[PDB]
Amino acid sequence: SEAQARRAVADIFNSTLASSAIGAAWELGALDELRENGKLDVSDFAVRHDLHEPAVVGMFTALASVGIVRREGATVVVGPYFDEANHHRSLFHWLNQGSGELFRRMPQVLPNENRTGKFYQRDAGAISYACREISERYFDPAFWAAVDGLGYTPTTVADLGSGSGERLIQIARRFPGVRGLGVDIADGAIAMAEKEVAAKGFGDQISFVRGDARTIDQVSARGEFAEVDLLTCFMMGHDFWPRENCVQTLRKLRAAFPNVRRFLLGDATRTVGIPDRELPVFTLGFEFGHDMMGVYLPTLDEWDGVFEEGGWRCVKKHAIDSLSVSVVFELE
Amino acid sequence: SEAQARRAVADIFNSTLASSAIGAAWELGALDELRENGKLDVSDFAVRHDLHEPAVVGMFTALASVGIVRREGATVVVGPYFDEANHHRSLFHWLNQGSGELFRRMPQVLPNENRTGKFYQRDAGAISYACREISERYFDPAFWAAVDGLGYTPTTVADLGSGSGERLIQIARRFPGVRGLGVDIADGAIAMAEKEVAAKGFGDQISFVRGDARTIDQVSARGEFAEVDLLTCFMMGHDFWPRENCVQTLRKLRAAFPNVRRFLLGDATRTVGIPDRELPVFTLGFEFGHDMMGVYLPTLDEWDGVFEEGGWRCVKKHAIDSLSVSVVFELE
Ligand SMILES: O=C(O)C(=O)Cc1ccc(O)cc1
Ligand SMILES: O=C(O)C(=O)Cc1ccc(O)cc1
Ligand SMILES: O=C(O)[C@H](O)Cc1ccc(O)cc1
Ligand SMILES: O=C(O)[C@H](O)Cc1ccc(O)cc1
Ligand SMILES: [Ca+2]
Ligand SMILES: [Ca+2]
Ligand SMILES: [Ca+2]
Ligand SMILES: [Ca+2]
Ligand SMILES: [Ca+2]
Ligand SMILES: [Ca+2]
Ligand SMILES: [Ca+2]
Ligand SMILES: [Ca+2]
Ligand SMILES: [Ca+2]
Ligand SMILES: [Fe+3]
Ligand SMILES: [Fe+3]
Repeated sequence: SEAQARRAVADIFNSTLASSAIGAAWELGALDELRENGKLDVSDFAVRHDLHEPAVVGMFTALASVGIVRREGATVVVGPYFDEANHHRSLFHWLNQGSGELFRRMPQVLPNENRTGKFYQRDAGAISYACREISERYFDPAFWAAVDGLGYTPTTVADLGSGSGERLIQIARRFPGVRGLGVDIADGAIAMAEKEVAAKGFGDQISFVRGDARTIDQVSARGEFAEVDLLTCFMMGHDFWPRENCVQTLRKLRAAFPNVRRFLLGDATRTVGIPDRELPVFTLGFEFGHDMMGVYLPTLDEWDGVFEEGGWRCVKKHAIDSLSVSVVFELE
Repeated sequence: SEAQARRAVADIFNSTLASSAIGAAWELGALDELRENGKLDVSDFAVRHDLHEPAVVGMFTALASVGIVRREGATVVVGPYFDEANHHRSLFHWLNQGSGELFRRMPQVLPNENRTGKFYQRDAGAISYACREISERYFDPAFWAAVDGLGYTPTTVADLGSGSGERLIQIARRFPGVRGLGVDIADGAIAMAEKEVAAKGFGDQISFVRGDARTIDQVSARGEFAEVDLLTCFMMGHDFWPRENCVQTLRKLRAAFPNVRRFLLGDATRTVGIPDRELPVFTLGFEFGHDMMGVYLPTLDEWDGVFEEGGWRCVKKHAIDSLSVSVVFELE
């Protein structure tokens, strides 16, 4: 009936603002406060954080509009969907705060004659803020299970796409005096990681180099690569694709890190045959987004069928619970 | 249950993409082809509009993910929620294509520390694009009803926030002997109005001037102002507020258009006391967006209470269906 349609459309409209508020509420500290305390006071929160209170009221209202919170007086309370939304909060951030400009510009991005040069913008800073927690909450457990079953003690580890440095820091903690090499394409990340490494006492163990897995052989730290016996690479596998570029990069990595014994490669992958009305969280946004950026996403099976050609043998594999279909390969 | 919360949060995620896809689908022709024919061929559609098909498949998938269309092989077919979504497409467009940058930047915008200068940004062309259908779809019935019941035939009409100039062209169509007079703030919104009026052939009838109602005493082509016997102002009244400013701006219009007989004033207002889970479409976005923008938004009762002090007398009032709580006042 028409009343059902009004309601469902209104919900779509309001989910939009709830969606954008989920990641905002996270960044601003609201969700955390709500998880500990079950309850908060809007004004008191606004004063403490020094936020424009009429906008704060809207934020929670947006969240309340779809049952993530409940409002009673000037009090906001966790609602029936608080845990699900909060569990997945960094995905909403990725979607909105990170990638909001891409989806906004849909009528501009879809036309073929616009799809040349740099044809879309995203907030690089926002993306790395969400990708941090995305790595931690979704990929880490499997990353550690892979490390748990290496069958040897690494002496030198390289991490492709090292971001903030935290993965190499945790590795140094696991294996006290291991050396670390982080490869990152971004100068901001490098400086940040050098600072954070230094901050935690590892300046002497962990160093960073500017670069891309895809041109890893042109990198001037190349002579340090012979020492590396563990290789890691999370959340950028798909950017090695198309398939023939992937084969090339994998071979380049094989040759440049000849003494690597295990290479842990983690990423999300493209799903097949999920029906339109049962699509889980993230999946459509991840997939639709990369199609909008004209970036191909392999499936699990496509990864499976590229390793040997790329010069690697896959010896273990771990599914992620649950971020579309995501996986950690162990290669050798 | 845990399964229900999973499904709900996924729908909130997917509704974000669907929401954005509604305004995109409209701008790109898909909603119109769908409403005409009930179905379309995604490949043909992609070909006809020269669009990147995989991203087009993404848009229709977003829209299907929440019941707006159904995908059937290569065909997209209207869904149960289509009539309602299509009806409000310009509201979704406003939220996303128009105002997406505001809501995206929620964590940068809410902190008082960053609320100086030009601290948010929206897509002015996208906004005016939607606002043309908002006007025509939600305000026109009332607007023409008001005009049908004036008790006089206007000789010269002044439209504040003339936008495209389309309001004035219709007036001209209706009253061939009439003198149009657009007053917009944008020197280049004038331009595409002037050349467009001209291009359709109303150039001796409708002329245009830069100006802002709020500072209407300071305008530089007042030649025609004493001749204006009908004044219109749509979708911008709330910009006159807070109250004292509104009193002043109303007085200033009174003194500047001293032979105006009726002043038609149309706007959306702030609702009161609607339960968080029964919010209808648009309301939260209008209200939350303006709070985020630092823009005062009056209730129906606040408007009611201000006109006499503003030097006007409210003789008629029209409810709109249903753009939240929207109204058209007739003042003399
Ligand atoms: O932003 C992009 O292009 C990404 O691909 C980020 C990404 C990669 C893998 C994930 O599991 C989640 C996010
Ligand atoms: O974008 C804004 O600030 C608006 O105020 C637009 C607007 C104003 C009134 C309406 O009834 C619908 C949209
Ligand atoms: O083909 C695959 O399944 C993966 O690429 C990695 C893999 C392959 C074979 C195994 O026995 C375990 C893991
Ligand atoms: O006070 C109001 O409701 C409005 O200002 C307009 C109005 C006021 C009195 C009337 O008799 C009819 C309309
Ligand atoms: Ca409290
Ligand atoms: Ca509950
Ligand atoms: Ca951006
Ligand atoms: Ca396989
Ligand atoms: Ca067809
Ligand atoms: Ca913008
Ligand atoms: Ca006439
Ligand atoms: Ca006052
Ligand atoms: Ca409704
Ligand atoms: Fe990517
Ligand atoms: Fe406004």
